[PDB]
Amino acid sequence: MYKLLKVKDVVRIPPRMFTMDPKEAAKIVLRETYEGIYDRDEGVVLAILDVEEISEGVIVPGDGATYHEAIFNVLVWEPRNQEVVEGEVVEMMPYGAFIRIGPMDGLVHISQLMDDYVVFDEKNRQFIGKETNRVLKLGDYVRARIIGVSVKSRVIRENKINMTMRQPGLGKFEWIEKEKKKAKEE
Amino acid sequence: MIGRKKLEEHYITIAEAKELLERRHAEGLAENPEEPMFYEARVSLEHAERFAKLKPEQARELKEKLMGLFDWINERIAAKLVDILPEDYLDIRVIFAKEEYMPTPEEAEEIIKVIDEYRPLE
Repeated sequence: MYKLLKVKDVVRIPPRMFTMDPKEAAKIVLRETYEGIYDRDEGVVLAILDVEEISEGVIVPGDGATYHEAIFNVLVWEPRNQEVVEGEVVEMMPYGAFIRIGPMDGLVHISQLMDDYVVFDEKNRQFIGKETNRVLKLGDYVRARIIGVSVKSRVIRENKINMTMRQPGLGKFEWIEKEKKKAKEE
Repeated sequence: MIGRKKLEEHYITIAEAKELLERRHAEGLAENPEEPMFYEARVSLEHAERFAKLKPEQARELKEKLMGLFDWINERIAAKLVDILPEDYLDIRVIFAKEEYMPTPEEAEEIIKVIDEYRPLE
């Protein structure tokens, strides 16, 4: 769920950057400020793309910085509830699988893999369904639906995404293709 | 909130985001601060490289066309439709299952046919 935001803000350009073109300078200050955070309303802040406009610089007594108002474009990404997503399995654990979807990972628990009885096979590091011999392993590609999101901190790592593949049209791509009109061979 | 006020927002495809992420990356080449992309942004870049199924320009065009096809296809749904590239009725079902309105078989085939162009061929 990528988004493009257009934002207006007030930037402080420090004295040490006075030889720099204002827009260039503002762009840097805005990157140091905003990139690398999870914004609770907007999501992962991936990039300050550019500065469209920058106002005339204002100077305040007691400070050699110049203050401007700027308008810029921001790339963000958000995990939305019930959103359909696609990704790669990047970690196997006994309780489930992390899927890259992809600036963050999404957890699919072992009970939310497939409409089957599923056990973890430690020897080969993979899930196998009892009746349907469907196998999920590291590096497999899937479609899933986000089922829960925990947005706590400004730090990405600490935020949590939970998903399912236990619905029609979800799962490993191989499963989905065999679910399809090979199961409408009517 | 980012900044003082949000003035405008758009839902964007993975393909469009791939282009922007590569731009950000190539800006570094930035010398004085270099300015590396933080870890998850680089991760996002990789994901987007793998999962952008269309070129940047055909993604946009398909997004616009899907939007002009029905009132119940807004910009978010069109961007999702482009990212996923649904092949049949089942794919359309899961995309719209949690949405406001559920496409009948026929309107589903209209979408699939529009998306049947643009499909990579390669």
